[PDB]
Amino acid sequence: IHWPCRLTIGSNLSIRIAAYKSILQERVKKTWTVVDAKTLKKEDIQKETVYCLNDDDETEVLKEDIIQGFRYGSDIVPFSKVDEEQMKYKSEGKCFSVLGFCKSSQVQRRFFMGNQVLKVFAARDDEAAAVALSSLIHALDDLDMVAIVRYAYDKRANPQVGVAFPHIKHNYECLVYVQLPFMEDLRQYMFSSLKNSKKYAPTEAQLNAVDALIDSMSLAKKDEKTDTLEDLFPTTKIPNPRFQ
Amino acid sequence: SNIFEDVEFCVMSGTDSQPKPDLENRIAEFGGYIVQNPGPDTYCVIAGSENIRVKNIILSNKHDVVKPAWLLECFKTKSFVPWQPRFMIHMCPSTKEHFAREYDCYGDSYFIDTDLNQLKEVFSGIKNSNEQTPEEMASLIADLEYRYSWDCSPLSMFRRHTVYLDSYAVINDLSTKNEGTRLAIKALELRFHGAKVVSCLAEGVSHVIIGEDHSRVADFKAFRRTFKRKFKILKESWVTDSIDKCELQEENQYL
Amino acid sequence: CPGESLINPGFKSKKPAGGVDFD
Amino acid sequence: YSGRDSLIFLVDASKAMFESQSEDELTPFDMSIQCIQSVYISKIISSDRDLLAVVFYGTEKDKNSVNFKNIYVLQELDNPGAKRILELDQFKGQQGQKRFQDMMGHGSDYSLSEVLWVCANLFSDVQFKMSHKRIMLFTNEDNPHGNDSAKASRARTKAGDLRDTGIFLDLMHLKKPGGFDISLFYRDIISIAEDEDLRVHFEESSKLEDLLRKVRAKETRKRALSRLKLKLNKDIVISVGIYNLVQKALKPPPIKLYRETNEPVKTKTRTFNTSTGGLLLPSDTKRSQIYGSRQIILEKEETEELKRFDDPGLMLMGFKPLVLLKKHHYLRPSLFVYPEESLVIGSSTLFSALLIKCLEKEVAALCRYTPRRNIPPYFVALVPQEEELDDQKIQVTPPGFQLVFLPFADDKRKMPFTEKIMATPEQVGKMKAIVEKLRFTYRSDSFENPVLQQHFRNLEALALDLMEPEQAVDLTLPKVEAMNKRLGSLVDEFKELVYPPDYNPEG
DNA sequence: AAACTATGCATGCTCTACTGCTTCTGATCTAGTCGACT
DNA sequence: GACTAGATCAGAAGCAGTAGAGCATGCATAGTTT
Repeated sequence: IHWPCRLTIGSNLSIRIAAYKSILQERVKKTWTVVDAKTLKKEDIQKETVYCLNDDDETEVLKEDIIQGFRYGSDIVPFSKVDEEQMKYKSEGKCFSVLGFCKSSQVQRRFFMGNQVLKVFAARDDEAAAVALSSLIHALDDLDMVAIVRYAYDKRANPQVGVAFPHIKHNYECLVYVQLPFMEDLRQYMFSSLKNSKKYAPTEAQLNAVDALIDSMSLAKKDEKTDTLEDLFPTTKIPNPRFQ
Repeated sequence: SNIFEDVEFCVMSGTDSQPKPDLENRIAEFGGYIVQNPGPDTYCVIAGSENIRVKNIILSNKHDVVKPAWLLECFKTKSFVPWQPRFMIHMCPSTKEHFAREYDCYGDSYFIDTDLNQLKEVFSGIKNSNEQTPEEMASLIADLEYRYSWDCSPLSMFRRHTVYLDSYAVINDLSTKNEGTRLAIKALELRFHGAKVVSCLAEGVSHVIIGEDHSRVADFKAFRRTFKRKFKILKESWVTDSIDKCELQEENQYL
Repeated sequence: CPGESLINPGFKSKKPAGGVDFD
Repeated sequence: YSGRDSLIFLVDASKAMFESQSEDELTPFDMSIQCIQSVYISKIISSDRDLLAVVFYGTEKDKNSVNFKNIYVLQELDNPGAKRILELDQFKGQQGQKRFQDMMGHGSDYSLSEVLWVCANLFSDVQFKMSHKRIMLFTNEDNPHGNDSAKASRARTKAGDLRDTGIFLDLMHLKKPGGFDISLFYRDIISIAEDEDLRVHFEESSKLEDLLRKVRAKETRKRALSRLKLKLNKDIVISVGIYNLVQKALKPPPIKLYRETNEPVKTKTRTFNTSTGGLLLPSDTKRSQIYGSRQIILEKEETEELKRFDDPGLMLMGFKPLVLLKKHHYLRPSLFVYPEESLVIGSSTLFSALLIKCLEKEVAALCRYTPRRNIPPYFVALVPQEEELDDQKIQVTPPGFQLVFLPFADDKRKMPFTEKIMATPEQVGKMKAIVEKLRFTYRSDSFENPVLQQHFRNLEALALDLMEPEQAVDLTLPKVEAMNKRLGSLVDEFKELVYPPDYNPEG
């Protein structure tokens, strides 16, 4: 689905843009349906959820007498849904703002988060927007820098902080947006160093054997005439065996 | 001693000399259902402090908040006392419609009389506003004093008698202030007693007071000739006698 | 072991988030 | 590091701790109470399974198992909660100080040996495994026992015994009218005497600033998602562990409570026949799917068996140049692969050799990945990751492999065809100037999730019955004013050079 | 030519189940003391 | 002998993370009726 928005740099510069989803984990269009074994019909099977208290009678309670609550240490604090909505963090939905620009080195691939990659083009049937986006992409590539941006799908969607970097090809140019981690998501784990270990140090013969293995199991062929790398095992062109 | 009969109450009072457990136990022994959260069945929530929960309830116009004092009074009299804005912090739309009939927007009623304490409570809710200007407030006060035979007050006994003092060497000049000992304090007392003192001699002046300096009598007698209305020259005994007797004295004996 | 978090032993202290600070 | 961390807050109740040097200043006792409250809130938010205690010494009353004199254990080792925070809140102000004096008292003598004995007894009572034992001393008396030397010797002996037991001691020295001097008595009691911590301090310790800095982010101990086998071929196998250095943070799951008494309820789901009313377990029912105007019926077991391809683990396929890997082919957060010598001996050596040679030749190991049983395989790339340290030698990048998922043919979506329009050099130069004006340095921990922070603030306000929730400043919102000031007129020139006179971008 | 409705997509919240790692608790066991006997 | 008390092992519970399904909400897109 084409997603219209405006890339904003400050409060006076705005470029109309359209975003699409390029890479995502595909799922099955249809799901299994529960049926009755004998009659083989979905109309003879009914699923329903009920709530009851922890008492010998197990008396039932309607959904209108059920409240929300949270765990704060060793006790439970009630928090009704209406109060939660009253106190919920509110933001202006459908925002694509440029928080700033940073060198591409500072942003590493291992920190990428989310479950999708967005491709941002200029608005359809729009020449000025196309020129502005091309200028931004070319400037970013020439300076070797990316844009740290704030992205919100809509009012109900939680705000996100991500990185947009240029993508230039011989026929088309655009921006590629990928989510970035928050401070909470990062995990600080300590691992021992293998280089300075006196018990796991490889020997010369072992290194030579590993080098031979790596050379023999190469999955890319280097054509010298064109000085080009050809992929003998392209993974991106393999259909998912699950659906097959 | 079961005044209550199948009535649901929610209590969330915090800092109070009567903490929650005593009120909950009293309600339980009074035949009253107690709940920890409000709902469609509850008909009141009690809270003696302005915590976050009561604010959230206020922002949701679906319930009534009542101060703990209401339940204490209910316990005292052993009877169901009708509600009042005095015992309330917020009203749901239905209660707003109900109280809007026999209770004015403030905390006052037009069906039952009021006493000193009740009027003080009503005035407490009202907040100071500055939509008025000195002269118009004075005029409205004068009209109110005239309307209801309301001119008998002792401290408003000079409401309609503006007085100009001869404490300036040059008339209509604020830079010629004198150092009068008796005159200055006498003018201050006259102003404090309700009289209006104007530093500039305008057409609105009505009475003129001159001290022991008789040299200025001719100047005032000449000025009053041009004025459409002629003021009266009075001596200091007039004001002193009026204050001592608490009632206005005839200017004919003090002209 | 400088920088260790007093509140949570065994975890490196994290500096407060500074957002964006233009050069 | 296995177990729980236990902390004891020893707070002096001497007269000198209740005197304020200046009218507009916080007394040491109030500062200690505030620090304790902040630590309690931080522990509740981050590690709710830890143990905390609060003990006072120098008071008139006493409360302890051994029945010593002038030692009141206000709270024993227990998981933190709102009740303890509320209890401590009644000593924050001046009226709180009067209440504390009435309840316990102040101005009495004391012996540090008894205090340390009570702390050791409190530590011994806990039945859970305790990875860390810690005590903090909030005091402003560098010479607690100057008249008597036997008491000082007993305190020194008790401190040494506690240190041998494995109990850390910290001194959060507070402001003193004269000036704190650690060299007098506390050089020995304190577990570690820093070289810089020998001069006379005229101000409160710098650790109080760290304590008062609230941390509202959950802390998770190191754990391995899976311990799998890397198979170079059918007969060469090593053991590796997988970790998630980056993981999305989610709000704690809500709990369903009863309206009347806030008593938790239990939710049960069941399936019943419409025409019979009987209850059917999840084995009587079959599964269906309508393809080609026909119904296909498969059992649950067969449906589960549809996903069986290969045993869990990683299978080597080859080595690919890193250039062929693409940044925009991101599909899923990456994982970290590290050696695991427990299962197989010799894995570390081969792993190190592979990492070294992959770094040398700039190649990535293409592998087939199956995390759990009955899960379709995926294609992943292990990119070597060297060990990178910061200035202070603290490790910032561990050594190992970065597992990055590779999309299939179904994970890509076709794009609408769009004509390309190239900007002139002048426009690119103006945009370069704007970008340079709006340059800044980026760090992975320079942003916070506003939703989670606001949720934590609201939860704390509700639990502690605060007047109003604390508002969290959002650092992800663009600084419009600063950007406008910095850019200056460049925006107008760019708009004039790129947009026609009548464009109206907003419309 | 305009309004209503079928169809689909993107995202947040929730029940439900399943797999794996870590920690706690019930159950299976040797040293010290008193006592019985011969 | 018996008791009591120390120390060792193995199973269950808690928790984290993933996958599947459903619901609700919002929005966009295209076909049918008048």
